[PDB]
Amino acid sequence: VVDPFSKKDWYDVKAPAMFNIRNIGKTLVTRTQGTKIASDGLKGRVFEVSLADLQNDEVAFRKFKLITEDVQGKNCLTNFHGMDLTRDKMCSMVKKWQTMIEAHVDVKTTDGYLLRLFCVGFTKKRNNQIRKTSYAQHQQVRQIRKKMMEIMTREVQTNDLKEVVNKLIPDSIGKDIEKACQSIYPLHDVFVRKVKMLKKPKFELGKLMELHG
Amino acid sequence: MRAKWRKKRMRRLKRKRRKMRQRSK
Amino acid sequence: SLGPQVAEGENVFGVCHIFASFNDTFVHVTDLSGKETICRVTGGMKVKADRDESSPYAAMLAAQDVAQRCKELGITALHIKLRATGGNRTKTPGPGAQSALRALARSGMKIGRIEDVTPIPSDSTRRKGGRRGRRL
Amino acid sequence: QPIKLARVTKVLGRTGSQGQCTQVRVEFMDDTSRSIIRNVKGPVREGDVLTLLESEREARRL
Amino acid sequence: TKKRRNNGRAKKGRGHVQPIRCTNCACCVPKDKAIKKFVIRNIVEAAAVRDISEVSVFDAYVLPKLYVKLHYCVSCAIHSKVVRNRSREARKDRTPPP
RNA sequence: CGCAAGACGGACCAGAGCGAAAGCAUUUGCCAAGAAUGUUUUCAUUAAUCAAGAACGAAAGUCGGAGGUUCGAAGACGAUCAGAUACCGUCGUAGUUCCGACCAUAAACGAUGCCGACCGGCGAUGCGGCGGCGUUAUUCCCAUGACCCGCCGGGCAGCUUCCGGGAAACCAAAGUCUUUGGGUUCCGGGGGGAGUAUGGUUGCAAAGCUGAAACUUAAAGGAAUUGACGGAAGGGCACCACC
RNA sequence: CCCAUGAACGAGGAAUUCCCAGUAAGUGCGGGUCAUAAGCUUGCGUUGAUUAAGUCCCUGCCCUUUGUACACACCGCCCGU
Repeated sequence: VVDPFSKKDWYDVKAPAMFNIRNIGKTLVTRTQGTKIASDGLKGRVFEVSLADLQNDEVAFRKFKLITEDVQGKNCLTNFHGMDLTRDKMCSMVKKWQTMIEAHVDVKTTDGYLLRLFCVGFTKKRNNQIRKTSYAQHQQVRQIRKKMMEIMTREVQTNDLKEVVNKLIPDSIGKDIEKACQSIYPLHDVFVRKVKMLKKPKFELGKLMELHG
Repeated sequence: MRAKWRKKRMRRLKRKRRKMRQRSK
Repeated sequence: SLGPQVAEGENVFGVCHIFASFNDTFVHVTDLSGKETICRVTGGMKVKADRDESSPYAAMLAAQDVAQRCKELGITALHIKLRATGGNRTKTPGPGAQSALRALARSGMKIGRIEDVTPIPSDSTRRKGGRRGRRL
Repeated sequence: QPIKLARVTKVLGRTGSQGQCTQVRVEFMDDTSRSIIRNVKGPVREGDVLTLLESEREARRL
Repeated sequence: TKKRRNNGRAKKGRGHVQPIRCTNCACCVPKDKAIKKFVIRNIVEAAAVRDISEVSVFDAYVLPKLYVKLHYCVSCAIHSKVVRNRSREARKDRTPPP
């Protein structure tokens, strides 16, 4: 005998300053009615945001998980929680008659963020190649995987969240692997396919307000 | 009669013969 | 039931998790999050007959009822997350998928980005039905 | 939605379970450069006008 | 009488491959034995792409595809008319139909 | 959103590789092993096949622990049906997973023992080596990768052929067979009875290996051809079909 | 033949037949039968349409490929208590 959506306040969602297009959308919460607080029950919502919505003019297939780390007031301030690939793109890349190569790196940034980057790579049929197969040797594959693991530790351990995400928005890690591995086996469709959030440090609001200018 | 189920019936029949020969020992 | 955003320019996006099994179809609009649901309707809610819970008509009625309840709370657009049963079972969306998606397009709503979110395993547990399978 | 008229420019085949429907290439005589394929009951020849109660369906070809 | 030279499967120097579960039934089929399709498919067929293009928020949005790999048992495949009985000469053609 | 446990390693994944076979598919490290190629290295007949004897041996099954996610014999229930101790469905114990011991069997198949020689062709492919215009990466060239073009050896195979063989299907081996002899092991002798009885032996058990006879019977069977039929696929026709 | 009596039947359930042009259907008249004789049949005109110029959906038939332990041939063959 009562409309439950009459008790909801539509709070706006803000992306950090490393993205061009600012606001993502809105998200309704219940008003602080008794013990439960809006802000406390709102502080763990994950937004799967296509990068073409979030950046002005980039590829659309990349997605960014964004948790509402803190709420200022009518503003869900978000922080990075994991890059992902649209399975449309991920499946599209995996075709027969070539070697799929993957490499995961359990890594830590300068500040207390622990990531789990997942690289992917596909051996390229050359311009003059008549042979259908286009496969790599097992030692060629694990030389590539060793390079992938080296390059991803190199481009995460030296810099912070904001700079590695500005390396994730282009294919700075993916294109560097694609360059470095030409001498081993020329592979073409080389991306970081997923980043996963494992540890964050104790929350500082000064750190998040530096992420939001 | 499938040759597998023939082999199953001959095993049960043997298993009853070993059960009935044992009771004189 | 008011999204207090500006009159014209800006759109109130949501996301509908369209779960199309072969023996039922769900149309489930949520907020950008997914954690706060706006409206949910299945096929078996609309049809008084157990055999055609997954029928494309049940999914059409479902999507129309959602898109009506969705326009009330002030949601203009929808992202889509199409889902099939998945796991060890079938990874094709059921016959209510295309009817429900077409229906809410026809029923006024705007369409953002579409993707499959089907639970595809690396390799799951042993699938139901025996060695010799589902004989009929 | 309005009730529109379309002219049969080509009668493609005979579809339907009992072959009871001509499948027809129709040209919209309002928007004179828009054409769709469309199922029709009864005897149809080239250059007779169909009354469409909606102009947004399109039949699946033979 | 030996009907197929390969024995209807594609192992020559193994003696065992892993069983896949048939997608239609749940039948356990040797991987090499199974009749495999790779269905790329647009999430909407023909009638709904007309509607999405008009009710899309975006500027000439290319629609996403749904990448299934179907594994069939021989019985499911023939019943569902994926494969088909052929003449003893025409059986030997390994060319996929156009 | 998380958290936990236990299974399993999709897509890449192939008439691809490796392994004596059973079998083997996430990453990284360690531990020993192995084929093939390369060799103007060494020993110098050390070999091939094998009664006895020995190692390994899918799944199921057994005994003692650890674990129990899913699936699931038995079981209970709901359906179908005339009945339905089936097929379908909801649950569901043993089991399925791990360690330690058994077990020793599979349509364990290539239904094709191993070693050796000889006898057409062609395109591929996997591994190693060798040679060759040219593109390409390390750019700063060297030499290595990625391709391309050939050669050689060994490998899984493939296509073609009046080698030749075969009852034929078919087979570069199932050929070199009445023009019959390269070496060697196992094994068959019409169909049943019967892999039964009985004795031995192995096993905790289930069962394994070895293994008859009386009696019974004119066929059982193999390949191929023509028909008929099909609840297999496709094509065509008819107001004694339909619309 | 005459007078008289004046029942059901208010367009037909499941199912099913025949038919595309002078056709269907309406309508009578001949022939066969016939001593007596048409609710039948076989012919003839007369009046004269609806719909369709298609398909393999149903029902049959015929193909081609396929499988077979069938061959007086699926009403076949055949297994166990």
